Amino acid sequence: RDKAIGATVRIRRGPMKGLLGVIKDTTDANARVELHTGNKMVTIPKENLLYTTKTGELISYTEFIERSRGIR
Amino acid sequence: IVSPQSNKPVMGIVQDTLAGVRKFSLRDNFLTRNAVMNIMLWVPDWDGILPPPVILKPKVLWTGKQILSLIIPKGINLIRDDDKQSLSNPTDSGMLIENGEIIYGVVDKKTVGASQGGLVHTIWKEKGPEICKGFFNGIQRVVNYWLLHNGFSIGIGDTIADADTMKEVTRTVKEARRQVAECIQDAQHNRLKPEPGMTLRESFEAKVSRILNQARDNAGRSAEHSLKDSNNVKQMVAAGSKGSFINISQMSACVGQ
Amino acid sequence: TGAFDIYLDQDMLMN
Amino acid sequence: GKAVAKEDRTTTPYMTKYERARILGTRALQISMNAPVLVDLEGETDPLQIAMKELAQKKIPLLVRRYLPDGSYEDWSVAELI
Amino acid sequence: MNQPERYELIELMGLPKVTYELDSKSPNAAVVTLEKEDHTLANMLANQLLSDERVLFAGYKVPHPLNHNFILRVQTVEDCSPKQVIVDAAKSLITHLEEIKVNFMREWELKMISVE
Amino acid sequence: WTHCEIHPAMILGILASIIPFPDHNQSPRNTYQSAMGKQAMGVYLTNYQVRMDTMANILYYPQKPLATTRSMEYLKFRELPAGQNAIVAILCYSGYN
Amino acid sequence: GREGLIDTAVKTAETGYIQRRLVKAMEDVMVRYDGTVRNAMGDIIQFAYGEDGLDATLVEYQVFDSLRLSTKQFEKKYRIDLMEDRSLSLYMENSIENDSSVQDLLDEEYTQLVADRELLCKFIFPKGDARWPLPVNVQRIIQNALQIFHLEAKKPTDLLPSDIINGLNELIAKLTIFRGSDRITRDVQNNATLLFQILLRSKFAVKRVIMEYRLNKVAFEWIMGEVEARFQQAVVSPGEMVGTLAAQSIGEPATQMTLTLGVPRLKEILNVAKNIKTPSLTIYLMPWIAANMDLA
Amino acid sequence: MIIPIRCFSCGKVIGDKWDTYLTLLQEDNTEGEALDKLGLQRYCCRRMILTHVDLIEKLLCYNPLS
Amino acid sequence: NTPIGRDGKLAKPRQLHNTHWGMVCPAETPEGQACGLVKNLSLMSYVSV
Amino acid sequence: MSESVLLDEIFTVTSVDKQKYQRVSRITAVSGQNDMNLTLDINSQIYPLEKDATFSLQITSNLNSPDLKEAADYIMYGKVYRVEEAKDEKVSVYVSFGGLLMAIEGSHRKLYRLSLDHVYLLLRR
Amino acid sequence: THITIRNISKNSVDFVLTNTSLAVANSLRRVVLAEIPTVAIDLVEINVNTSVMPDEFLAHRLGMIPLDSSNIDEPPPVGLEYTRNCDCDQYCPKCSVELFLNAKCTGEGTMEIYARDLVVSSNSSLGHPILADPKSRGPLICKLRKEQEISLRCIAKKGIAKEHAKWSPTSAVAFEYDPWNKLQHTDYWFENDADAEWPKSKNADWEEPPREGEPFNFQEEPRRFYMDVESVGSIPPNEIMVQGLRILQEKLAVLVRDLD
Amino acid sequence: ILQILGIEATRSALLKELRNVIEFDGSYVNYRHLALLCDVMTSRGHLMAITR
Amino acid sequence: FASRHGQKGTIGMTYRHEDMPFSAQGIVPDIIINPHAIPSRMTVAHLVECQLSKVSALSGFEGDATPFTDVTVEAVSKLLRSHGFQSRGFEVMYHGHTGRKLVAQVFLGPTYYQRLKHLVDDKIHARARGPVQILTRQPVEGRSRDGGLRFGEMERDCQISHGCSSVLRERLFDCSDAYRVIVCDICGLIAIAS
RNA sequence: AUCGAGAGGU
Ligand SMILES: [Zn+2]
Repeated sequence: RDKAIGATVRIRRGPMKGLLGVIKDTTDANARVELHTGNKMVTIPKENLLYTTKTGELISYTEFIERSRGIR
Repeated sequence: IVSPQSNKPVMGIVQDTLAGVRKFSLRDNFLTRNAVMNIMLWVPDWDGILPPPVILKPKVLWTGKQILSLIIPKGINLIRDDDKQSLSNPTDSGMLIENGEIIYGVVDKKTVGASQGGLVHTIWKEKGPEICKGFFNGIQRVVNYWLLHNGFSIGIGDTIADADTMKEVTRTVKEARRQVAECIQDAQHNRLKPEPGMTLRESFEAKVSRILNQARDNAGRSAEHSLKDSNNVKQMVAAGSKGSFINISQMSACVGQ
Repeated sequence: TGAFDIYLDQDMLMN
Repeated sequence: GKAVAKEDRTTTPYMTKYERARILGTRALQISMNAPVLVDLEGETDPLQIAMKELAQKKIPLLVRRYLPDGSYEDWSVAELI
Repeated sequence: MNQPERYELIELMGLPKVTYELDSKSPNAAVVTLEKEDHTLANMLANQLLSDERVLFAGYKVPHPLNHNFILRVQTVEDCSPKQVIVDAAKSLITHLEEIKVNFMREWELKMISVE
Repeated sequence: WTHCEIHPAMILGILASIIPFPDHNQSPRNTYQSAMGKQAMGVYLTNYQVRMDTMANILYYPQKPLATTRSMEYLKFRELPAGQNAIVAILCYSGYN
Repeated sequence: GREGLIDTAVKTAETGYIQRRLVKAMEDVMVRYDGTVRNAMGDIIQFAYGEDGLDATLVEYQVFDSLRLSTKQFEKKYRIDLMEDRSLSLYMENSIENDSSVQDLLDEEYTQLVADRELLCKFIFPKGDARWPLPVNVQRIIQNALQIFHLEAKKPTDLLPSDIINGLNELIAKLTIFRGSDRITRDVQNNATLLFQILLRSKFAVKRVIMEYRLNKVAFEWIMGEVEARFQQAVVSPGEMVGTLAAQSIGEPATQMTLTLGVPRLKEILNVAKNIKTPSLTIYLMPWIAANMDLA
Repeated sequence: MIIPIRCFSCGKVIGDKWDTYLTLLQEDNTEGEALDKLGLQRYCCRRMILTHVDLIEKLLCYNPLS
Repeated sequence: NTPIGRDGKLAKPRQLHNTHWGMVCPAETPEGQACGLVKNLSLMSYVSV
Repeated sequence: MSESVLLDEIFTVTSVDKQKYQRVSRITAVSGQNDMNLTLDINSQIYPLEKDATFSLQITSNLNSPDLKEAADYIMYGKVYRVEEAKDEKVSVYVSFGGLLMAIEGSHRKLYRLSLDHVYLLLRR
Repeated sequence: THITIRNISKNSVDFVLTNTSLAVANSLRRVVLAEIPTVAIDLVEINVNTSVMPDEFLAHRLGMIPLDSSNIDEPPPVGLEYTRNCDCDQYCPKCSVELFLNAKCTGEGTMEIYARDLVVSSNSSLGHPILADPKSRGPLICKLRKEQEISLRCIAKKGIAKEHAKWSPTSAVAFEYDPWNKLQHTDYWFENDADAEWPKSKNADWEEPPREGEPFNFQEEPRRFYMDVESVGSIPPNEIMVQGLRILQEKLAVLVRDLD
Repeated sequence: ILQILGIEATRSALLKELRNVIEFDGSYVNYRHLALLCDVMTSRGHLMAITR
Repeated sequence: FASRHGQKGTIGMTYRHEDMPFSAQGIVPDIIINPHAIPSRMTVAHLVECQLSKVSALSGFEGDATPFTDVTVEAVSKLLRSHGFQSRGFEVMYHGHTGRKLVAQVFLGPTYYQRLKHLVDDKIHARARGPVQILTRQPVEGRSRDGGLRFGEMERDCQISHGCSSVLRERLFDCSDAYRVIVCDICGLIAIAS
């Protein structure tokens, strides 16, 4: 059960940088993401996505894993 | 491409490609170096050699028939005489293809349609389905490029016949009305001999139907004859791509009975 | 296409 | 059903279009299931193309058992068919 | 749903901008494929090439409107190469556009001064 | 004459009255337009915002036709039109039409 | 226009039912490997598909030249009299003037040609129709030979009459549809290829092959081989579903028929209606009566 | 609905002329004269002012409040 | 709606009658099985109560 | 040294027909000694030929010579696709320049060199 | 070469291009209509929208609004970069402009929201809506009634009309040549008289009419083109022309660099 | 025709009337299909109606 | 999309502003329709509408297209010519790709078009595998429910006339409701198989 | 899910 699925994300790098969306599905490498505009649906590498937290911050992918591990 | 139902092709050149191949193969269609040399890139399996121009001076030019013949495979022979006099038609009718080269004749449904004994049937039978497919592709691509850069259109001005032609149509219809009037008068005085095995009412109805049909056809003939060869409706009719004489007559002269 | 049956020719499979 | 002698065969000596389609399909299906290929491969990956090139060299090891309406049949090699 | 992204008209996605190959069927003939380019460049390039005497053949095509690119086939005389004539035509066009630019700017300044 | 017609154009229905110059067409074309005008997208009611219909299709920027029939005033097609005035060229351009 | 729309909406269903009925009646009729057309019960429907055993796809219209020629013109175009005629050697590299055996071959040729013309004019096409779909476009193959070999009309040919006769006879012997050493197999083969043989003999008469086409040995051999190959390509393949193909070929044009004539008449024919809308007779009178109005 | 920002064909900005167009009409100007005064020369750009229907105003009448 | 059989092929009820002038729309009628059976009142046609 | 000149004559134009096409016209012409008849389709737009105009017509098998090509005012490249010999010694030759038809009818003596092959037509006014 | 400017307006330039091939004139027209960069609202983040206008309706309307794009090709902070090329996480002053629309109708009447109601983040004169009408409002965005609110943030990026017609700085390019058809590049359609049935253009007075008796000139080519470039407002017409000529040059230069 | 002239004459009449129906419009169907229909309808000695 | 004259079509291709034919004013059409649609259908009302709409867009007066009026095409032509246009509605257009002036003059003008409720995305459907009916165990019906397409009687007939026995076997057995049973060789009835 | 009715598409 991936922790990324259902998480709001924006596209970091690439031609579609700056678009908001929600990760509907996730493979090991890429995440299948539901963009909010134009009923669009894309596949974007997990490393290419800024993730939105509860406080409105945008975090990197590695930051997301480090947050999900819960070690502290 | 060729079906067993009528032992003839079921596929052919249609609509824009047909109209544009009628316009492309006209005698006075001259292509300049630029146009021929852009078209060559659309010829499938082009061997890389420019066909020699048919006019060398004062201006270097190719013809539509010459360029179109590059799409017909070598070893295709086709004769189609519309008149049985000479191979020197002043009107460029008929069709002569020798070893894949068009000698004379405008290319139409009579040549590239799904007609029996035409270019498609000949190419299929002689060369094979694959080479016939190649012919389809090549002719479509070449004529589509040329027509894209030539343009073909139609408007409300092509349904209009000049004033004299409308006088002709009006006089035809007036004479038909007159004839029907004396027919009614005669039928009202038992002066109309019933046709064998036909009651008087039926015979009168048939007579008036013939008169009115003939009036419509005469008006349509006048309208079509008045129309020019630059007329878009007549261009489409001559190509065989869409329409016919009935449509021209109904749009221009008289809808009829 | 099914108006006949296909068999192996073992004489050819030897060679 | 009685097999007809090779000399007594009366059917056409040519491969019918239906026979050609069936033979190519059957050989391609067998190749796709790892049947040894009886022709040199130049890097072809489609079993149907491999079967086609086997046919061109008459290297398909198959027979056609053509049945006559009464039940007697003739076996024709794909190699000997024209 | 099956729409292509319009940025695909401007992004190479790893494709090379220019591809140059030698046409084997014909001597001294080359095919140049330009990706994410259209009639704007191709038309003027082919016309400039045909202003040149060393150019026997110069044509271009867009194989499909749904792919943004165009092919340009050029054949030259035996003493020259297609690549050299293409480069010379491109340089000549650059210079020509430069005079167009300079003269436009000069005329615009004169006209505006006239307005005042 | 015992009577006289107020206007012949009144022999037409709702949708046949939206066709411009229906008397210059072949009649099955008039029938086809009468059938297809029902499926045209426009604004069906002004209160479609507050209506929770099962299905609704709304045109962004509906325009009233440039060529209109006098019967349109009573059908209120200008008020709630279902189309747009497009610049149309009748041309063979690339063979994709 | 309303009538037109109604006619469309009714004719569609009428023809759909007609086509389903047609296909169901002939779905099982197939060409067998012995050349016969039989249904699923083995009952013979035809002894040779189309009575000639050819695929309808591969046939093309050919004109029978000898049919409409007069006896004088037929003689002129086909009769060779070396005793009276010397122009033949003008067209040939080898002199055959006053040759006995060659004249005997020409006489046998002309007797066969006259028999073929009699059979055409009296038994096959008494109405005088000449254009009929046959296998192989022989005229097109002849044109291909003229073009391919650059045949100069002014160059005498090396073809002897015996070469032409032997080549045409061997070709005709190689147009095998039915195979077997029996007697009725020979009869059916001859019947199946009879019309094609007549056309071939009218096309490749020695007088035509020499004085008209100016063929040479290489061109003639190429024509013979090409005709043989094309004919062997026209033979209907065993296992073809000729019944369903015929059903579809008849039904498809019915969808464009005029809804007695048209779909109603087709429905009357197909159901074998004992009572039809327009019973009629076509009584033909005697030749002397039919040529006068009063006796009629 | 509301007047489009740009023309569909010419791409000219017409979304800043609807009020001016209506005001011109109020001043006893024909629609043709008003379009002329707005500098709309291309008939493609003219058709969109001519044939625009303002459904926004009717949609604003269903205000949940008064 | 005319409750005639929509499968039975009776062209006469489907046809446009002379008396339909001014009462029913000559053009507006569906294409298909209900052609001519489903009709639409003209603009000024009044049905008595 | 002009073995390639299959024909060389002078022709006077008697009629011109420009009713069917806008860019092509059919000219009828007669030789100086009324022993040939020519009907030629020409691109009248780039090379008009009025009625009663004299012009030298040449038919060659190639353009190797520079002087023949340079002097010619109009050059076409066609194929001789039809030849017939009349029963009265006359020969008629029909040529097709990519669709533009030429019919030259004359004496066998001087039309004997026109065979069914590609040829060049050179007009010079 | 040469250029003659016949007229200059606030929104268009009408000139004559001479001593040029038709291919170059057409490429100038195409590049001016297709490939000149411009700044336009691209991404809309909507917090409150209680108007009758759907959200994407509003977004599309906002994207259509022309923003000042002059000097958008100069290096930042004078111009902009494509956000795809820029190194910012999502956007920044180098590759974007921020606009804000916060409107609320508390009165009784109807509140008309125009382009002047957009608030632009101050980093340059780039991205500022063009207010060209006499009242300096710009395009009418929306209309509201009492208690209806809009609150949204727009991110305007760089682009060209190939990706979306909103990035186009020109409305239409008038383009004519050979007003007398001396070259017969078109076969005029007519019923009785083509000359009488086809109106003469205004550019016909800038060329000498055909001389009676002159032979058809079959070697001549079109070398005089009457062009008119009309701007949307974002870029002045002269800058549009200069930028088109720069873009064509740069395409050719990329070709040369890649081949060499 | 079947009761008067027999079954072969019936097959010929079937063929003629089928061709009259089909070719009235100007269309053409190959003789093989009409002949096969007639032979199926006459194979068993009487007219087999194409119906249930 | 459709006109008000029975002229229905689908979009086959879209071209951008630069690639479409233009007039000397720079007018680019929104829609390009084929000439061949006009002659056979004889929808002259479409052409009269286009000419009248052009006149009304130029003059601003609304166009009366009411039937049975004295509005003739000649009067509309005179009105159109009064605006400096070719009276019959033709315009010299230039090629977008090359800027060259088309040999033919185009019939160009405004026409009222309608977007129809038939959108391609509402219709596009593809099935590989999915739900089957409970009773017959065949692909269910309907796009909305992930159903298969019907291989009917006429399609079976077409594949029979083709002679493709394996195509029929695949379509009707391997791709729809393949099933296996065990039969008793003595009584020929389905057996109890574990 | 099933059944029935209706509106439509080619
Ligand atoms: Zn940035």
